Amino acid sequence: ATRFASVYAWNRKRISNCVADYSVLYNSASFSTFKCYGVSPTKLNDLCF
Amino acid sequence: LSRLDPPEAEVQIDRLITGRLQSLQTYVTQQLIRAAEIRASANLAATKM
Repeated sequence: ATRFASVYAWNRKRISNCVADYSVLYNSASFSTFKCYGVSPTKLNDLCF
Repeated sequence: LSRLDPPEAEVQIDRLITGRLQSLQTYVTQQLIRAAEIRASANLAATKM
């Protein structure tokens, strides 16, 4: 996204009805911080949400 | 098992193991006491016979 919202007006979007390869986003080597709670990002995209 | 890596699955499974083991010990002790009472009654019945 080109423009990001302010923190007090944090933007929310809802995503459903699609297929996502979370490993790609994980294996992007582009993020400073990447922490998952309740789940381990390393190839646990094998579940339905 | 399907949502976490082993390092934290260890903690979670430890909690579950602790709880279930304590439940089993409670159940077994109750059964031992009840069996003692039943044996006393059975001895009385044999004596009456």
